[PDB]
Amino acid sequence: ASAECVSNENVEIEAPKTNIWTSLAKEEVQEVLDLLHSTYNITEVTKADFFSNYVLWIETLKPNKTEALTYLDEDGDLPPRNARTVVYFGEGEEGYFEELKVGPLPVSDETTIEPLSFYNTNGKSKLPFEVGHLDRIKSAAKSSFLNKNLNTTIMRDVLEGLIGVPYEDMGCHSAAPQLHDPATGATVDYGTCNINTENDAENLVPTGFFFKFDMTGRDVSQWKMLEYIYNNKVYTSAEELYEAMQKDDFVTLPKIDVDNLDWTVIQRNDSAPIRHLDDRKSPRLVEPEGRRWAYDGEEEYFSWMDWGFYTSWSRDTGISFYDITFKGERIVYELSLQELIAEYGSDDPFNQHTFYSDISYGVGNRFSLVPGYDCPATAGYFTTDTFEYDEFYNRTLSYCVFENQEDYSLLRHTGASYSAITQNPTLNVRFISTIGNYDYNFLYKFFLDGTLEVSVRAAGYIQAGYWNPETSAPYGLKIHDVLSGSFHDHVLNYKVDLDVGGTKNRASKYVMKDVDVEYPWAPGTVYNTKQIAREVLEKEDFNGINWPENGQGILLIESAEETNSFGNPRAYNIMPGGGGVHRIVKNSRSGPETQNWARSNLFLTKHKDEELRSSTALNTNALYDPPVNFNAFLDDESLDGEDIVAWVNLGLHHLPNSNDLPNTIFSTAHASFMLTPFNYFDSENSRDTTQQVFYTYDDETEESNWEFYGNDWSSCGLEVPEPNFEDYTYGRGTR
Amino acid sequence: ASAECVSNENVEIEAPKTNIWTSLAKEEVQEVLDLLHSTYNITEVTKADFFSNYVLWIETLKPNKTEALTYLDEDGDLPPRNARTVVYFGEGEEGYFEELKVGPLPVSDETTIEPLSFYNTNGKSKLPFEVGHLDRIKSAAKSSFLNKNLNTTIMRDVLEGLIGVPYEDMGCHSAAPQLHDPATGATVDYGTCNINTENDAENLVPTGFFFKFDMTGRDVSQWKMLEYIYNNKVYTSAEELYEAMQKDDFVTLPKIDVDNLDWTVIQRNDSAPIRHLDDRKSPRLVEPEGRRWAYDGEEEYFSWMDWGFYTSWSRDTGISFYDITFKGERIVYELSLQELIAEYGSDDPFNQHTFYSDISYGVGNRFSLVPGYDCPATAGYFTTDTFEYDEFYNRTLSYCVFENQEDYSLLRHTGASYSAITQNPTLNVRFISTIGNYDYNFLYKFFLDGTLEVSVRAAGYIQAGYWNPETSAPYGLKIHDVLSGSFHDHVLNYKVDLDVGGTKNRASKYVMKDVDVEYPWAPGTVYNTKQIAREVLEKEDFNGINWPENGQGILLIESAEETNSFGNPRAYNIMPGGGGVHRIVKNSRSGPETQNWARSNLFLTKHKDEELRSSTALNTNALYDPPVNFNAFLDDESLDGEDIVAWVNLGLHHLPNSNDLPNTIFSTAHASFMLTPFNYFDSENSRDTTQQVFYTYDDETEESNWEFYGNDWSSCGLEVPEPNFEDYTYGRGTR
Ligand SMILES: *[C@@H]1O[C@H](CO)[C@@H](O[C@@H]2O[C@H](CO)[C@@H](O)[C@H](O)[C@H]2NC(C)=O)[C@H](O)[C@H]1NC(C)=O
Ligand SMILES: *[C@@H]1O[C@H](CO)[C@@H](O[C@@H]2O[C@H](CO)[C@@H](O)[C@H](O)[C@H]2NC(C)=O)[C@H](O)[C@H]1NC(C)=O
Ligand SMILES: *[C@@H]1O[C@H](CO)[C@@H](O)[C@H](O)[C@H]1NC(C)=O
Ligand SMILES: *[C@@H]1O[C@H](CO)[C@@H](O)[C@H](O)[C@H]1NC(C)=O
Ligand SMILES: *[C@@H]1O[C@H](CO)[C@@H](O)[C@H](O)[C@H]1NC(C)=O
Ligand SMILES: *[C@@H]1O[C@H](CO)[C@@H](O)[C@H](O)[C@H]1NC(C)=O
Ligand SMILES: *[C@@H]1O[C@H](CO)[C@@H](O)[C@H](O)[C@H]1NC(C)=O
Ligand SMILES: *[C@@H]1O[C@H](CO)[C@@H](O)[C@H](O)[C@H]1NC(C)=O
Ligand SMILES: *[C@@H]1O[C@H](CO)[C@@H](O)[C@H](O)[C@H]1NC(C)=O
Ligand SMILES: *[C@@H]1O[C@H](CO)[C@@H](O)[C@H](O)[C@H]1NC(C)=O
Ligand SMILES: [Ca+2]
Ligand SMILES: [Ca+2]
Ligand SMILES: [Ca+2]
Ligand SMILES: [Ca+2]
Ligand SMILES: [Cu+2]
Ligand SMILES: [Cu+2]
Repeated sequence: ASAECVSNENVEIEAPKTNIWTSLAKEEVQEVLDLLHSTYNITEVTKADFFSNYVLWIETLKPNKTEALTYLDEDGDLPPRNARTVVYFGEGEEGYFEELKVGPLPVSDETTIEPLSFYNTNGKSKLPFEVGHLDRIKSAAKSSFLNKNLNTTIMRDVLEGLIGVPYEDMGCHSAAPQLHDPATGATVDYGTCNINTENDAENLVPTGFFFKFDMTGRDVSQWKMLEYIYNNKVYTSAEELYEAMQKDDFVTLPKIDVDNLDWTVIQRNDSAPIRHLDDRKSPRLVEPEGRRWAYDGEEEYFSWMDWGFYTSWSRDTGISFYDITFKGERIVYELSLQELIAEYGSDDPFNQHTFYSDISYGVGNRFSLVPGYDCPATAGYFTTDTFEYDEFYNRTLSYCVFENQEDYSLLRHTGASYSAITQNPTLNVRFISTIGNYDYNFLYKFFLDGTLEVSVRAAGYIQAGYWNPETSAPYGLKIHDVLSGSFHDHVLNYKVDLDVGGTKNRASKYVMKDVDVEYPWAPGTVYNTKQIAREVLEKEDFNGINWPENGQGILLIESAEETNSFGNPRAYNIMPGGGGVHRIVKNSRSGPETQNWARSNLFLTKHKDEELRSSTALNTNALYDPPVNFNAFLDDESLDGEDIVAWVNLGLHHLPNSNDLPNTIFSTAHASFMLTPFNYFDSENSRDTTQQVFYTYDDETEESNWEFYGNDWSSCGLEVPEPNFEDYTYGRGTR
Repeated sequence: ASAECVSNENVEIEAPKTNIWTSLAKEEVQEVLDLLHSTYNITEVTKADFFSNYVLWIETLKPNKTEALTYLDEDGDLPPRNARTVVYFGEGEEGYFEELKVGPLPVSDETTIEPLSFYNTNGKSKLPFEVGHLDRIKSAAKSSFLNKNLNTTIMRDVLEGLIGVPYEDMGCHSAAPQLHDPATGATVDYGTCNINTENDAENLVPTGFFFKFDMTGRDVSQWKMLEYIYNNKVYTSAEELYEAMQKDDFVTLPKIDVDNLDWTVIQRNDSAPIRHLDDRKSPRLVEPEGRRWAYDGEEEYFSWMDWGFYTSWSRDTGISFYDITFKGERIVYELSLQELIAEYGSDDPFNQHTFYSDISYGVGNRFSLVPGYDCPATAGYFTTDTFEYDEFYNRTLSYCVFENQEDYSLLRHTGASYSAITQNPTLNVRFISTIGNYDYNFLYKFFLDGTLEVSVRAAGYIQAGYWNPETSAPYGLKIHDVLSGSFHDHVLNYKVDLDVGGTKNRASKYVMKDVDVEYPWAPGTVYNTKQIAREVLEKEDFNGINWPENGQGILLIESAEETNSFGNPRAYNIMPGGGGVHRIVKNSRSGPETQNWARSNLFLTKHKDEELRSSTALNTNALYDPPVNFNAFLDDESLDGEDIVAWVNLGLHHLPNSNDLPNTIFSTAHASFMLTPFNYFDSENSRDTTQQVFYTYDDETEESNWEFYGNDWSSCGLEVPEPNFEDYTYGRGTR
């Protein structure tokens, strides 16, 4: 019956400047790859080995900050357009990966190729083979080596006898990182076997069969199996284990029931009854009058309710944000996820040697978002791209942008014959990175007042461990017949380059404490009360900062000189949400210097172009001398009136239980922090939105009045649209 | 063009049992009131004074637990229907309020009236006048007394001279609680004046003029002003202050600019430009196939996706939940907010003496919800009632129930040529209590797997303080010309009577720690790793529990006897969210024994019917001997295999800044906790929902398949309905 709601089309805009942080165009990558091929003897990755040279990566080397700001704020020149490339060189006496700068682009006679190392605290462009990237070539070699050893007549018999299925029915693989010893030069690695499945559930059927091997050097004929480990006993050869197994006293631990694996299946059971009313569609968010954010498609610049920002995408980390402005002023120069680790504790030599660096695998080289489900149907989707091993990957549905209506209002008050309520619509930018078993859901949520919330939720299949009743209990709960929910930490680092009221800032904390005082108006009477005291964080602190006990503090990044009208420094408060935790372990043999940012909740440093990133894709196996040692940034420099960067961590101490099988859920695996204005303005700045109501009641007449500021709530008809399911296809990008 | 979405009607059901916790029917109240009138000499409140007898309150006295459970679970008899009443008796030599039980009901010859005290730990049914409730009669007496003193010729002159406006233009009022001294019997109180406004913004214009009076006893002619306090100086009489003001050296502090108060106005400034695209309506939640939760209107019993529960309403606290079940098993007998405090720290004698008990004022006797804004347009609304001072109040739109679509999925995984994603619809029960200046938004959010989240958000006008540059800085920021953002704690207590796998439970924690160990598979090699250790909380601990540093623990309520299939006790995890904070102050002269639950994050006690509630509406002024001293519950009783209650706190340390003017916002003033299954089942239990997708792709054919389990996402038309605005009228209930 009702008239149709008033439709409006999506709005596109022109960015104020070009996106100087954007990924390389296909043509730029091609020119660089061509130049690499004409400069060096380059072999195609599919034909390469440890003695070839081949190209791994080619991506944008982002501009330095000062040149970026000059361009953005002072009509300066476009910064130089350069590529970072990573090439493996095996032609020489020793193999190594080298980072090289190729630029400027487009390729011309001005273009040079030079060693690139300025952002590496270790000062090196070359990463030695022994601590090299676990790339396609090294992975294939390790796989071939494991097969060579595990598929002999003897080992086939040992594996089947212990595990209960033949070798064809399991998959053997290695722990990460590898373990290189700089003192002796040896490189060893542990591994395990899991039952093969058709539903990606291998991590739920680990067999408890382990091994250790020596993979030192580029000649694989010299690699050797060192140990087989089973039921906490060590065997130095296949033969020794085989013989042990023939003895009457040999103990074989309970085997996995591979005929009953329904408990690992995620999707719906066709025999399961529907809950009452679940035969009705769940609620849907709709936009009655169309989309309320705008964008420039060519420059990936976004605008929504006085916020602006550009996005950028990398293979290592996924999305990044640059030049985030609110009401025309920059609040954050760069906001960028840097690293995510997963560090296991266990009784067994596979999980106890697991300390993943997810950027080493790649966070930005995964799968598309599923419309309607991973993001609401009203989302818009964006394509990004990467380059790896000879192929340029186009990734559609890479990230999404949507306006939510939060289910609580932004503010309200009822009094004095009126009610004033302001709605809480938010802009949301999401991407989801499924890295093997885990699914990481990243969200950036912007609010009308100038507040931004950064969050992550995790789900997917856990990396469980075999349950041995004699030894597994201190490290996990028994969650299935022979399965432990191995204990681990997830920790993520974010580079938060706040520039509050300019680049020159101070960091301070309001410390809250109870104190005994006497007041002039009650002489002699002691009162126990509470006070605040502002403390300036004067210099970089090696210990970092941990959130105060009982929440007794507020952490601010202040403008050094700008104040509001009441004399307060303009500031933003870094407010922790859930997941304000850091690593429990302090001294890991699997990460001695490779992830040193993960030991406190947050760190504050002086901004430097050479301190670009807190980890690298090349860090994980370089245990003692990684390209970036985060601790090198902490060298007691003044932060008092300086360009400051906050490196903020979110984390989870995950101890999986029944509520993680078959999968972990996103609702209770959540971490977040907010950046909220604190004396940044003279008042709270959502007041100008039209998405609010002002209700008044007239005491004489007994007449109500409703002011909706141009929003007509009358019933109207709308089409609830089918999501773009057709745009989703399985896979990690189009090559 | 698209066909219309398939509509369905709201579903109503019959509760399995009657709501034995429900508020008294009007007829029940009438019968009790009539019986009180025939038993005692009762005066009508509008004609009463300190020497009259009059009725304050009449409400349901809820059943004891064992009798309730016999009725619910074993087809036992309905528990006795009883009223708790509170009557002021002034006819004697000393005045007191007395609690009286009237029952059973309906009124018959079986009905008696008896002193009621079993839930008061002090063992008394009588509250002495000096520590009495701040009721209509006492408020009136205090108001008259203040006018009699502040409106003399001399004080009119003093007030106008110091404040800059005449007496008619300000309002003077008293700090809460009052200050009764048991040793001498004296009762005193502080107070201040605020500028009158037309928009209920008095709290933003405190004058810095203070006073102190003695209000001991029932003869107001003996009450007397003790002090006037201004600029931190004390005057013992109006004359003394008047004389000082005439001297040349008298310092008058800066006055409020009463002609420029636009900064206190909440609603939109009509001259503000609209932000880009804010002339489009913000997004709306819609239900394409109708509502998916059901209820019994007569019994206030609710059903959604295998959850069931009953609600109850009280003047003191608002909503409570009883008999919360999931998949046919009770997990929580009673979930009830118990108290909310707001405790201020200040340099001044008004704010420093402010320690509000919100249940003393009433959390459940406030205003209706505003449709569409306070709750989404798809919400259903419920009417509740209370009785106070001769009047039965019917409160429509008292609470709302709605299904949200959260903007992130419940779980997902992509791998092995499939993607499986489960949506996250939640049931939400909300009420909002606006108590003078503050607006408290309470939300109860139920998830598909059996998790429940309890949260609060706060907004409204802060109780600010006059800014004296000489003394105010340790207690607040200067947020307007003569205004301080007075530091305060908000703390809320919730009674969480979990009964996990029966009433007989244990409480435990998994403690997480780093440890150095050696493993059998690598003799002599030390590893720094991490472990969990389960510790049973054997006995009640006076210190309560504070959440562990760096989050290194999981707190569980376990069934004492029931386990899942893998030997683990069935449990629920009490998971803190934001706002896991308790009072900073330890020893307040304004709450010595009245709020003893607020000093730690959580307490575990043995369930007792006599330990019904952790505070009472009668606690606030009874500083040393309140009806309930929570510490009485903590007497070292075993909890090892007992009915346990968790008293869980949520809080905020609020240091208002610019982002709180003109009002605090709900987005960043948030606290929550969750109750989540932990080995409660053998697996995660959302898997039977139909609100999920299973996408598969075949690598041979390149064909995709989408399984939506009966949910048709094809575009369809619906009407976006106008909220029931017509049901909203201003006011605190219909009398
Ligand atoms: C961005 O800044 C970095 C750090 O200042 C520059 O790094 C220098 O690079 C040159 C050659 O490229 C080296 O000789 C210097 O030793 C580097 N300095 C440091 C501190 O390591 C880098 O060149 C800058 N990038 C651009 C595009 O100008
Ligand atoms: C609910 O249980 C309480 C606690 O057992 C009962 O309180 C007893 O009440 C009687 C008289 O009412 C007193 O003699 C006892 O001393 C009380 N016991 C305690 C421990 O205080 C209360 O009566 C019960 N309520 C109902 C409706 O039966
Ligand atoms: C280029 O490298 C390949 C791979 O090792 C090698 O076979 C070949 O000898 C090299 N060719 C030249 C020009 O040296
Ligand atoms: C393993 O050995 C078996 C039997 O000897 C053989 O059939 C199979 O091809 C081998 N597998 C691999 C991957 O080499
Ligand atoms: C479906 O449910 C039935 C009944 O419990 C069970 O036997 C079977 O294992 C389930 N199948 C799957 C794939 O979960
Ligand atoms: C990548 O996808 C985008 C948008 O889906 C498209 O416009 C662009 O042409 C694609 N690039 C290539 C090289 O196919
Ligand atoms: C009834 O109470 C009123 C008010 O206190 C009082 O005036 C009157 O004396 C009372 N009647 C009796 C019999 O005490
Ligand atoms: C205060 O006194 C003034 C003048 O003496 C009078 O006009 C006014 O009504 C009084 N206010 C009250 C509340 O009695
Ligand atoms: C409305 O905006 C104008 C222009 O900035 C300002 O002068 C005035 O104070 C505002 N009024 C209110 C009620 O906020
Ligand atoms: C209270 O309000 C409800 C719903 O509006 C109504 O059904 C009921 O009759 C009212 N009760 C009284 C006593 O008016
Ligand atoms: Ca900065
Ligand atoms: Ca430094
Ligand atoms: Ca219990
Ligand atoms: Ca006890
Ligand atoms: Cu995990
Ligand atoms: Cu507050």
